[PDB]
Amino acid sequence: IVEGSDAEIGMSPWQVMLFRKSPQELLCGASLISDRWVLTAAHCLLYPPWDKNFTENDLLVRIGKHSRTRYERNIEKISMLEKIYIHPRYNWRENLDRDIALMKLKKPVAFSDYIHPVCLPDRETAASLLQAGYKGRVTGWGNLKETGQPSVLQVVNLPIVERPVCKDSTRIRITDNMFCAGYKPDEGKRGDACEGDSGGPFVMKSPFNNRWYQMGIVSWGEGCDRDGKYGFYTHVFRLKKWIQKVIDQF
Amino acid sequence: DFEEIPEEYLQ
Amino acid sequence: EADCGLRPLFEKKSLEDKTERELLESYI
Ligand SMILES: *[C@@H]1O[C@H](CO)[C@@H](O)[C@H](O)[C@H]1NC(C)=O
Ligand code: NA
Ligand code: NA
Repeated sequence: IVEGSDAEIGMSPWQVMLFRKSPQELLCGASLISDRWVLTAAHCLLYPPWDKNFTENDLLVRIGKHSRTRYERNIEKISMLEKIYIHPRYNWRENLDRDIALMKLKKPVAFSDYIHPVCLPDRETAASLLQAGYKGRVTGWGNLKETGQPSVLQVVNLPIVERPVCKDSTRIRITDNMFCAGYKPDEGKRGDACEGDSGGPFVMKSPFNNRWYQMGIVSWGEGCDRDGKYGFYTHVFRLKKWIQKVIDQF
Repeated sequence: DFEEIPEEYLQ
Repeated sequence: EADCGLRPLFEKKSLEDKTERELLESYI
């Protein structure tokens, strides 16, 4: 996260770290959506251009964390993966369309002050809140600048951007399964996700019911915090029927 | 720079 | 989950975090 701040304790209790077993290193962010299901970006698990194709036994999820590198004894919980599910129409060849994946845990995680699931949006919450100018929140342990790493989880609030501005900022083909967020050059304020924040959540706090909803997944960008560029996020609600099909079937 | 995690999670 | 999106150390105690108001102010 570039130009963010340190998270407060328990500020993002749905935050998940995707962790490689060997070598031991951070792979991505993710989010907790129930006691057994974790949501992330498909490109965190499968990206053939970079020879990335992880299997369940390659990975762990670490839940309840604040510190990036410490083993947070008596606070964090580490879970093994039972199964990965990648969206069947995830487009790794072109533009990361439908950049979404689910991970089922081998055993349910116990909720605590530090571990708690986020809501997924319904149609009405998405329609009401996914509007240009409305701000969401992005969290992660990724890089602090494009070209180092944070001691603790970072947080930045960013406004959703008008779709024509998103489209006009890039040569990559944008789809309805994406939205973009970030400040414009003339707005002064700054901030973005960066490498290592992939797969983590873009959340909004509903003013109707005072609950946090995950509207996006950190998906892609061109650099980090560049003027005139914006971060792109998987549109969770647009893919929710697939999420529900997977959870209901498995 | 990651602190080693308990071996039980790597079995 | 019935309880999703309500943080134990914030919403469940009626405590606000330091920047959530920035989000609320944007929901015009
Ligand atoms: C990823 O790896 C699995 C083997 O576990 C293989 O079946 C699958 O086809 C691979 N996907 C791609 C796109 O290479
Ligand atoms: Na364009
Ligand atoms: Na920018």
